[PDB]
Parts: sequence; C-alpha cells; structure tokens
Amino acid sequence: LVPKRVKYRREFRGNMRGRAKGGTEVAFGEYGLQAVEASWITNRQIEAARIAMTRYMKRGGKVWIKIFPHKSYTSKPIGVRMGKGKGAPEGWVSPVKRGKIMFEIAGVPEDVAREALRLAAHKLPVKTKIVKR
Amino acid sequence: SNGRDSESKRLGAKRADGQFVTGGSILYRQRGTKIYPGTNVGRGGDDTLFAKTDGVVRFERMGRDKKKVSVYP
Amino acid sequence: KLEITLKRSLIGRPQPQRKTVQALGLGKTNSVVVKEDNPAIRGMITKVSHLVDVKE
RNA sequence: ACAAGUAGUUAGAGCCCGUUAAUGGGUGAUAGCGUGCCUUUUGUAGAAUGAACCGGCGAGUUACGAUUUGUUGCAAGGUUAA
RNA sequence: GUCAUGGAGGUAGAGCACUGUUUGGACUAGGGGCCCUUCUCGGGUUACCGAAUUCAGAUAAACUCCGAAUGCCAUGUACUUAUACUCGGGAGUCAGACUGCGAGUGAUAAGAUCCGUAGUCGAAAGGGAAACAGCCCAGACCACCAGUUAAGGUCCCCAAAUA
RNA sequence: AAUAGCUCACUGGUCGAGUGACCCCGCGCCGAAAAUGUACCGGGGCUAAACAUAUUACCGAAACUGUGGAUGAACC
RNA sequence: CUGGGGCGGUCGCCUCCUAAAGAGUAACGGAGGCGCCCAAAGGUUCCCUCAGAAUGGAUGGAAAUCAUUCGCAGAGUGUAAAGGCACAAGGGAGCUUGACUGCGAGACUGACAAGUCGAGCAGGGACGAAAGUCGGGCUUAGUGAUCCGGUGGUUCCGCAUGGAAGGGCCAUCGCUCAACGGAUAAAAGCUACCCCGGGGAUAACAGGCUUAUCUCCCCCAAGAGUCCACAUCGACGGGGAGGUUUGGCACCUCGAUGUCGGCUCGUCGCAUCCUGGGGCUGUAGUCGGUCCCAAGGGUUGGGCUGUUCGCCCAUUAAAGCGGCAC
RNA sequence: CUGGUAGUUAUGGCGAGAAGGUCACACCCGUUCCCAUACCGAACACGGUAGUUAAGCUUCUCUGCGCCAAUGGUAGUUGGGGGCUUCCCCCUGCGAGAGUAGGUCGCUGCCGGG
Ligand SMILES: CCC[C@@H]1C[C@@H](C(=O)N[C@@H]([C@H]2O[C@H](SC)[C@H](O)[C@@H](O)[C@H]2O)[C@@H](C)O)N(C)C1
Ligand SMILES: [K+]
Ligand SMILES: [Mg+2]
Ligand SMILES: [Mg+2]
Ligand SMILES: [Mg+2]
Ligand SMILES: [Mg+2]
Ligand SMILES: [Mg+2]
Ligand SMILES: [Mg+2]
Ligand SMILES: [Mg+2]
Ligand SMILES: [Mg+2]
Ligand SMILES: [Mg+2]
Ligand SMILES: [Mg+2]
Ligand SMILES: [Mg+2]
Ligand SMILES: [Mg+2]
Ligand SMILES: [Mg+2]
Ligand SMILES: [Mg+2]
Ligand SMILES: [Mg+2]
Ligand SMILES: [Mg+2]
Ligand SMILES: [Mg+2]
Ligand SMILES: [Mg+2]
Ligand SMILES: [Mg+2]
Ligand SMILES: [Mg+2]
Ligand SMILES: [Mg+2]
Ligand SMILES: [Mg+2]
Ligand SMILES: [Mg+2]
Ligand SMILES: [Mg+2]
Ligand SMILES: [Mg+2]
Ligand SMILES: [Mg+2]
Ligand SMILES: [Mg+2]
Ligand SMILES: [Mg+2]
Ligand SMILES: [Mg+2]
Ligand SMILES: [Mg+2]
Ligand SMILES: [Mg+2]
Ligand SMILES: [Mg+2]
Ligand SMILES: [Mg+2]
Ligand SMILES: [Mg+2]
Repeated sequence: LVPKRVKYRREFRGNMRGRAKGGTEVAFGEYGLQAVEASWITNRQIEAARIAMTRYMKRGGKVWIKIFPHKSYTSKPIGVRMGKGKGAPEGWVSPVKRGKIMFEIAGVPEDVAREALRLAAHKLPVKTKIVKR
Repeated sequence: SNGRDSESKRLGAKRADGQFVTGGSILYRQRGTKIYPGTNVGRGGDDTLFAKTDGVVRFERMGRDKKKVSVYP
Repeated sequence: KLEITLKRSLIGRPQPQRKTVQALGLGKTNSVVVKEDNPAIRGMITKVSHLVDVKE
C-alpha cells in the first residue's frame, strides 16, 4: 500500500490525540479488529497483518483494510549531523487513533474470524480488541 | 533549495467596530475584498478600506456570504 | 458585601492573576479586603478563586 | 589519643578568670546546622581562573571644547579677550 | 483588572461542499486476453486491465459547506485599582537556562535544536524534593528561648498520629 | 506385525450439592542480564510504617501574626 | 551564515504553509516565484458571459468550426501563490492618453533609512446625455542609497566691477554596487617554518545525555524438519534490555583532562569458553544439539603485521565475552 | 386585483402540477423613418395591434432537491488539579461540527392605473 502520487513529498509527523473521528463502528464486515491505543501503522505492518488474516481464512470470506498509509515519513542516514534540510522519504504510515477499526472480515464462522484477527493483531504495534457488528 | 519568504504585510483590521475615526483612517488592509467598502468608506488601489469622513466604524453583513465596513457620523 | 482574603502566594502565578489580585486591592499573603458584591467583583474573584477565600 | 572535621556558627555542661560592669571574659565535652574568597559564567564547593604568607606600592585624571542639571549675578539683555 | 455590549480573525474540533490522497460494491463506455469471415471494423466471450457514474465508507500543515474555547481591538453613564503619556540627564543588556503547555527540525531520541506562551533561575535567601540554579511551597529591613499556617509530613534516625 | 489387551462416546448405581463457559473493573505475578560495594524506599526498618476512599488533630518556612526597634515614599 | 571549521549551499524582493482563528514570530524547516511585461494588457462609455459534457452534423480524426440542451464557475484574470472577482476585477466594441501638473486632512507600517493608503482642493483635460469615473494595470514581486560624473531647463549665486568660468535649484541618465543598508575608483592563494591575543562561547581524546544503529533477549507462528510450527531452525511483522559498535548533541576540561598497540599489575560483570549440577532431544551406545542453575578456580606458545582485529602452525579441559578515562 | 420600483442571510431559490388575460404586461406583426448586426430587424431601435395565453409574467398547490433550524448529548477548550504519560484522567466555566425534532413554496414598503 503506497499512494500513487502525493501533493507534497514531505509532511509533518502530526499528533494522535482523541478517538478516531471516523471508522469506529464495523461497516462492511461481521468482525473487526479495533485499535485500543493510538499508533502509526506502517504499510509493511498492514501487509504482514493482511497475509496472516487471509492465509488462515484460506482464500475464504472477505477482508476489508479500513486504514490506508497516506502519510510519508523521512529519515537521515547514520553519520549525518542535524540540519541541511529535511531527510528523504523512507516509508508510509497510517496514524491510527484509539477506537479506529483497522481490519474487517466476513464470510467465515466466528471461531475462524476470531482466530484470523488474533493472528493479525500479533503483527501490529498497537493493543487491539476484536469487535463484532 | 527552500529558505525563502517575503516580509509579512501586517494585513487585517486597524480600527475596531464602535471606535471613532478621523477621515482618512485606514480601517482594513487586505488583498482583494475580504471586506467591502460600506457607507462613507473608500477602497484604495491596493484594496485598503479607509474612512472618507469622521465618525464611528461599523462592520456589517452585506448578504449571507459577504461583509462590509461603514463609518457613521 | 464580600470579605476576600489572599491565601496563596502570587509567586509563580501569571501576570493576569497578579493584576487581578492587585485590582481587588490585596497585597501580602493573608491580606483582607471588603468589597461590594457586584458582577464586576464576582468576576474578578472567579479568575483568582484558587488564590483567595471569600466570606460574606 | 573511638575520631570522618571549608574548621565556624547556634545550643551547651565543666573548668579557669574578673572587665571601659556589661542580661561579662578565656576554653569548649557533647548536640544541631554548615561545600573558602575572587573572576568568569545559562550554571562554579567546583575536578574552570587567580592568590604561599605578610607589608608597602599599584587603575576614570587633567586641559581645552560640547551638552545638560544645580547655584549665583544681571536681565532684553548678558559678558568681556588679548 | 473584572462586568456588560459590539466587532475583526478560520486555530482546536469537525466535515467532505471544493482540491489532493483512498477502500469496497453496483453500474458502464472503452482497451487487453480468446476463436470467427475479419482490416480483430462488429459479435459470442469475459472479475486480464480501465475512464466516468453513482451507493456506502475513510483521509489532509500548505482541503474547507462549517467552526469553538481563549486571545485581540474597542465602547460604557458599570465596579474596583494605580498608574499611563510627553520632554530632558544617566545607564546596563544584544552567550541565556530549565520546567509546563503549543509547534517545527530530529527517530513523536537527547540535559538536542529552533520559535510561540507562562513560570522559576539568572539577580532569590527560607521550607520540601536524601544531597540537587531552573520542580513543589514561599519572597529575607533588624531583634525575640512567642504564635498560626504552606508544600511536605507525624514508628526510630527526626519535630508531629505506632490516628 | 496385524487380532486382543487396556481405556472409552455412551450409564442405570452410588455418593450427593452445586458446577461450567463468557464479559468488565480493582490490586498483584512472570516477561526483568552489567561491570569497585548492599546500591532502583536517604538509612533503619515496615505486612503496615503499603494502597484506595472518607475523616480529624498535630508538626512544619526568614510565609503571615505578636512585641520592640530602624528606615523610603505618598498623604495630611 | 554554518549543530566545530572546510567542502557544498545560501545572501535582495514577492506568495503560501510552519504561525498556536488580531498583528508579529525561528531553523542549512516544507513549497514556489521575481530582477519584467502591456500604446493596450491603461482611461471611460456601452454591451456581454465562461469550463466541460451530451446529441446531430461535409472535409474532420478522441479533439478545429456550426447548432440545441444542461451547466455558480468545474473557466478566465500577461506572470508564482494567496486573497478576491459572474452589479464582474473575466470577454467584446467606440472614443481616448488621468500611465495628468501643483498638492494633500488624516491614517497604516516602521529603530532609522525607507515603504504603503488617502478623501479632498486648485489647474487643465478624457470618456459619458447625465450621474459620474479616471493621478496606470484585480491586489500584493519586477529593484539599489550617498558621493562622483553626463544631458536638458532655470524671474538663483557670480570672490573689485561687467561678463565668464564654475557652482546652486528643478528634471533626467550613467552600477548584479546580486555578499543586493552598497568598507575602496581599484584586490587571489599557501604556511608542516610559523607567531600573538583569546575560547571548553567551538572540534580531535575520555566522561555525560540519547540509543536510530549495534549486541543480546523476547512475542506471533507462516513454514522447514518423511509425518509433526515449537528436538533443531524459524519468514512476514511485533516488543524489550544493555550501553562494549557506528552515530547524534556540544554539558565539564583549550592559564593542557597525553592520544593507538604492547609490557607490568590486576580487579569487576555474567549474556559461561572449560570444569560442576540439571530438563528436553529428531537422546540406542560413543559423540552431540538446545535450554536452565552456576562467576570457585582455570582459560597456551608461536608465524605474519605498529597494529587492535584477523588468518595460519602446534597445542589445550578450555583457548569465554565485556567494564574499569576503549 | 394588476403594472412599476425598493428593502430583507434562499424560511425568499430550484423543480413539479394547476388556473388566469383587451385593463395592464407579454409574446406577437412590420422595417418607411431615428438606430442597429464583426453576417442576421435574432437582439438593439423605431412604427403597429391581426392573432395568442403557448411561453415569460401573475395567482394557487406541494417538501422531491436546496435553504433555515432547536433541545439534549458529544468533541474541543479558558482556568484549577492529577497520572503510568506516542498520551490520558478529574473539577469549574464556555461549548461546536455532524445528526435530529421541527420550519419554509416568503415577509415588509412607496407610486400608478382597476
Ligand atoms: C587526542 C588528544 C586529546 C587532548 C590530549 C590532551 C593534551 O593536550 N595532551 C598534551 C600532553 O602533553 C604533555 S605529555 C607529552 C603533558 O605532560 C601532558 O600533561 C599533556 O599536556 C599533548 C599530548 O597534546 N588534551 C587535554 C586533550
Ligand atoms: K499487538
Ligand atoms: Mg517571516
Ligand atoms: Mg496600482
Ligand atoms: Mg504556582
Ligand atoms: Mg576520648
Ligand atoms: Mg568503636
Ligand atoms: Mg595558582
Ligand atoms: Mg557640565
Ligand atoms: Mg484537525
Ligand atoms: Mg485544516
Ligand atoms: Mg518553553
Ligand atoms: Mg538546551
Ligand atoms: Mg550574568
Ligand atoms: Mg531559592
Ligand atoms: Mg535540606
Ligand atoms: Mg550561585
Ligand atoms: Mg512558626
Ligand atoms: Mg499548629
Ligand atoms: Mg519524635
Ligand atoms: Mg515577612
Ligand atoms: Mg554538533
Ligand atoms: Mg558542521
Ligand atoms: Mg495570525
Ligand atoms: Mg556638477
Ligand atoms: Mg566678478
Ligand atoms: Mg546587506
Ligand atoms: Mg616537510
Ligand atoms: Mg561546552
Ligand atoms: Mg566525545
Ligand atoms: Mg572527564
Ligand atoms: Mg546550546
Ligand atoms: Mg590549571
Ligand atoms: Mg546466568
Ligand atoms: Mg612484526
Ligand atoms: Mg585508553
């Protein structure tokens, strides 16, 4: 997951105060993985979590990713002093605020849903709750 | 490659609603008409609104979306 | 009619609060002042309620 | 001569004195509190600087102009220079 | 300084009306796979691609149909308070520090760096935090073998509850 | 080796009262390895002398007050 | 200027974000523009409305020019961006030169120098029937002081007098003086042969903070392992600890904190190399693997290189890894 | 009742449906004259009134779109406090945006004709 293009290559880190403004109630699916605390989710983590979910479902049911990594983040190499302008874009993140449903699944029985979602949760840097519609 | 910016131009209201002004007092500095010349108010070449007579400044709604400033003796 | 007593120090307090305590007419800690109960005075007290004690 | 000390200070027995006569002097068991002075610093007990100690010597002056305040004399005048 | 009244201003939040980013579904013009006379012109094919269209759902420092708290400017015949301004004489200062809050840079590192805002230190002794410029409480004119409180405390070191 | 042995999805007997999931909150447990010496409450030590909620006494500053004194300004 | 200096980049002006809903506000923070242009792209009077799509139609194609419909603006506005603009500030046409001279109450901005706006008055005009508008352009960049020179004007001065020379005043021209408040009319390097004044205001060593990186330890378990995730390995991802690495910062020390390796002397940690005890094993035995307890003692001599490190020879029960100003 | 001309944040707009007309107002008829088209009497301008309410206009109906909009709650936040802190919690005051109950097919002048 990467934006096809961006207006600006470099972007403020932002903050993650408050409950997610949208996407707090499960919408397209039966079961959802809900962020309990805030965190940046990288595109690498979304993929690791997606494949874990989907593999356990064995190409059965549907998987909605409800977060998208819109925000770039930069880094400076090792051995580089402070200053001389902002670093090069390194990766893509989705700032997830508490209460945001990150993944939704349908078309599998509860037991399989609840297992696929715990397998996904173990790839994410954020405390999660499983919630059902 | 960045590191540039122009001098800040000190735009915005220069006299308060309900304040007495003398003729020629600049009321609002602006690019374009954020606020329109009301009664006894002129619009200068750079869109500066100035009192044409002495009196009291009143910022008023024009209609729904627009705003004007007037000077009432 | 209110009796206002300055109970906390102004050291470490912002200027607005200090200026209000001054306008109430309070000086040193444990200074007392007697004021007519108006909205003007009530409003001052509200700004510095954490610094003063108020009786009747 | 069982003590851990910027050396005093506050409390204080004991012992020894006796004054510019004072709610006095010397010493100080013991107890509390307590990181010199100066310079330079955001910040120095400083493991930053300077001084071994004592003594002497050792740093905003004068002249001529400017300006301002004070004072005094005279006042639409005042004042002389060589 | 507060109260009342009026006003400028687009932040927080929110929203998706615009611009960008974006998910799923339905729809549907093309293009690309597959055979046919064929010039693959067009059919019969299609989840190999794909531009609009809508339905639902997200997202933003440089998005806004909206929009606070505060702060700001002013008015008053309001209540308190005690300064403002002008003109002269004399300065010093132009290495700041940390803490809290709001931002950037950084790695949402630094006792980092750079602004904004408040405080303390600087130039502030006293009490607390063992010790501890910058934290908590609080401002030392002098004397007293008087009293009441603050933070912090009350078994012993160690004043106060083995409440 | 396969067959059987045991043990059993399934029971009527006993013996007989509770027993099994799931969610939330409080306080704890593991995860937890560094270099001179205990050494991550200042110490002693504490099972409260810890924590939560409520309550009240007291201690505690050069704060404020009391008594005496010195002094600046403004006013009369 | 500079997260030491050099190298690189930058230096003035405009627009936006940063900027915390007045104004202002920093960084070698995030993005773009300017050093002009226009005789109309200025003034005024009158009239007008754009983008795109659908449908139909010769050349004619996805797209040229017609026509109808829908279309608040999805266009345009000389040029960046922001704020404005559809009574248009956008688009036509007619006449024009106000892209005027003297000014200017009063305001904004502001250390100063400068910069900005301005009703209104007078002169004389343009357009308009008039009302009226007009001192350039929708607004905000498009510029540079003084001194010195040049040119034009001039009811100014003219060193005894008349003149003149020369000066003054008004107008205007001549500089990337762009390091853009411009040291001069006129200016590059090397120093390990160096010197003085200073600074821990500022680098090289070590300490400190930080821990990205590094080392170690974990979580999840796709898998590998005939079968079997977990004997042993363990992808994609996730969480820590340590403070030995490579780094960041610049807080102590520049009126000196000697800096690599070795020698001598060790001492400490345990994340254990050997020896001791133990669990699991894909442990028959002999050997091993892996984990747990354990820091008592022990832990070699040579070849090469200044080396540390490393490779090699020969041993050994073993030839541990780290800290102590490496 | 209708023509003209104003004010008022669209509660006033859009869309849909219906009715109406010699008194206006329209369309409408004509290009001789003033005056017009970068071609076009389409428009503008001038002169008419045979025809027509079809359209504009006027009145009436409706909530499909828009617009307006409470209360309550929530976010945020001034001030005051706490934490375990990418952040979160408590007290006091202020208090959205969204959503909603609801509202709206306007209202208020002056002049001429009837
Ligand atoms: C990478 C080095 C870092 C610096 C070293 C040190 C220093 O200056 N050392 C001096 C020494 O010279 C003599 S030893 C020959 C002196 O005896 C000794 O005391 C001392 O001054 C000299 C070697 O340069 N600094 C404090 C930091
Ligand atoms: K997790
Ligand atoms: Mg600026
Ligand atoms: Mg102009
Ligand atoms: Mg305080
Ligand atoms: Mg003794
Ligand atoms: Mg002893
Ligand atoms: Mg010395
Ligand atoms: Mg003098
Ligand atoms: Mg926001
Ligand atoms: Mg925004
Ligand atoms: Mg601060
Ligand atoms: Mg700092
Ligand atoms: Mg100082
Ligand atoms: Mg102090
Ligand atoms: Mg102490
Ligand atoms: Mg000090
Ligand atoms: Mg006391
Ligand atoms: Mg007491
Ligand atoms: Mg006691
Ligand atoms: Mg006192
Ligand atoms: Mg640095
Ligand atoms: Mg550097
Ligand atoms: Mg602002
Ligand atoms: Mg000359
Ligand atoms: Mg002559
Ligand atoms: Mg300069
Ligand atoms: Mg040589
Ligand atoms: Mg330093
Ligand atoms: Mg170092
Ligand atoms: Mg050191
Ligand atoms: Mg610094
Ligand atoms: Mg020395
Ligand atoms: Mg061990
Ligand atoms: Mg050798
Ligand atoms: Mg060494």
